[PDB]
Amino acid sequence: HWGYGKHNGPEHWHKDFPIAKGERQSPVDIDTHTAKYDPSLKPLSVSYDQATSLRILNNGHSFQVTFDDSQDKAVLKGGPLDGTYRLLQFHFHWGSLDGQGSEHTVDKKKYAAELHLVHWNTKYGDVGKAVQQPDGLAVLGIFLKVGSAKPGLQKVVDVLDSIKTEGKSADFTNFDPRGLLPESLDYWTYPGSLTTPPLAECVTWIVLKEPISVSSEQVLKFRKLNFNGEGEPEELMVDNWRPAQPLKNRQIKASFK
Ligand SMILES: C[C@]12CCc3c(ccc4cc(OS(N)(=O)=O)ccc34)[C@H]1CC[C@@H]2OS(N)(=O)=O
Ligand SMILES: [Zn+2]
Repeated sequence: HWGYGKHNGPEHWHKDFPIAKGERQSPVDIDTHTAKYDPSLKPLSVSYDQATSLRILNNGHSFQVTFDDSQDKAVLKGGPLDGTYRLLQFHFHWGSLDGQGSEHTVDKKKYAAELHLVHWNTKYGDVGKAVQQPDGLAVLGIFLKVGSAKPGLQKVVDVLDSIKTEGKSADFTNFDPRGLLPESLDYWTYPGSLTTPPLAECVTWIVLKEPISVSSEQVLKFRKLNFNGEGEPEELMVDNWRPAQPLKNRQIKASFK
């Protein structure tokens, strides 16, 4: 199956998932000089005070923290969105070196990692239905640069030892995702897709302008995770990012001048 290697990586995905060559694939390069300021865009509304994290999991291509989405506890609204979107999970993409790792780029600049907070539109009732809809998901994308440590990230970093290999999971309660947000909520937005298979074109992307800083010691801990399952040959989980895709007939809008 698919992965990020030489023989099963992103350039191969179209063979099993033909939508990989589709009209609204993600990620994309954000050209800051051709993005259009849109004054009709609302501020983002992020209501994460009641979030309930459940588990942390190595799924073989990333690690993810899952949330209880059986009620409107942690929701995203406003911005370009109509309706209420519930937080399902967050995960990261990162590189083998500090100069790469993000999926989106800004004027071709790559960041060391990218945080994705995945939300789904409650009018479709469950996330499985939402992924079949052009406005089913909203993913909030946050860039990571290497510099000062991010204290709100350390609890994630400290548990990664216990989910080193594919399929391992651990309890991960009482994590507050508000500790991961930058100071500003200025954003770009464009209609896009999931960046791993099934690559469905169901995502409103909201990409924040302001990156968060994390320390070299925090990101090095990401790079010690494993693609393989326990007892298999050891392949470090690095460079789990899809390269930028053609923008085609799409405009990127900015919430800020
Ligand atoms: C498990 C699923 C398929 C994949 C998937 C899902 C959710 C969020 C995802 C985020 C991803 O990453 S990203 N960079 O934000 O786009 C990549 C894949 C994602 C669910 C949605 C229901 C599918 O399950 S299913 N087909 O109904 O059985
Ligand atoms: Zn992602």
